[PDB]
Amino acid sequence: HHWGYGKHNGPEHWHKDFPIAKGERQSPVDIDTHTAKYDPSLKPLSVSYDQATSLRILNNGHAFNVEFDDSQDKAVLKGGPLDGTYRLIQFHFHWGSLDGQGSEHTVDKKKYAAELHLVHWNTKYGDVGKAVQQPDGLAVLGIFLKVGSAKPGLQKVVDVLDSIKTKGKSADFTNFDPRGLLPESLDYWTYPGSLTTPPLLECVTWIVLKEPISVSSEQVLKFRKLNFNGEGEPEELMVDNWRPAQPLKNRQIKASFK
Ligand SMILES: NS(=O)(=O)c1ccc(C(=O)NCc2cc(F)ccc2F)cc1
Ligand SMILES: [Hg+2]
Ligand SMILES: [Zn+2]
Repeated sequence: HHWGYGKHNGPEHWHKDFPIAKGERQSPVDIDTHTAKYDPSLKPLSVSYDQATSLRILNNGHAFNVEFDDSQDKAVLKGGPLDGTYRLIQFHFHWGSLDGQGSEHTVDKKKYAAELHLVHWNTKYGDVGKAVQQPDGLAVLGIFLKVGSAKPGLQKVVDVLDSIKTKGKSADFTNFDPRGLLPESLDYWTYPGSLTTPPLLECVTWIVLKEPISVSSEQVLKFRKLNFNGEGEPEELMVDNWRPAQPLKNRQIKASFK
């Protein structure tokens, strides 16, 4: 039926309805530190989030998205391996049922407890809908989450979850500052890929930060109390909403640091 992360409609089944699943530039992939090419020409990243306007938070089955007003250049991504301005539209997480799993990308086969995806679209295309038809339409800033000390900036997201427990719920989520979710350093790995959920369109330039952010056990625990199901249906806990790594094929992972 509609895809999911279940035994019967999971990642291994995705190819039946989305043929692109066995494509050439699918994501996520495993980051092998000893094979990534140090590309000195890669420019530094430019993250401008001071005029960011968060609007809503919703549980769409699969995961929960915090949406941003992208009608103007309020929160943008420039620099690095990118050419042109990219507007932040939404961010979401992928997590597991246990701390030792949850991330989509792995570093040398190592899984993190979760992974934050900050989704941006290429402004030259006009709207996100057009962006997804171009090979360089999207830019997703990936940030790993490891369990340790609590991340203050993540607390606002954690407290509102009780109100979007099931599929289809949403709640006003204004004045959220995404800068509170960035680590100290902006060192990154970059490679050409795709969305990690159906439609699995190969329209993404991936930028994975080297430094992970740390969150408390109680913070990620509250993520795990969300539901895949809508109100009134049997309860199915929202966990392990991650796609396993894919073959790199004819692709090069470039590092911005030595
Ligand atoms: N985990 S990830 O960063 O790769 C990712 C980011 C965004 C989306 C998304 O916006 N879905 C909607 C959507 C995307 C399309 F490409 C076409 C239609 C559509 F509704 C999906 C996956
Ligand atoms: Hg595309
Ligand atoms: Zn994602």
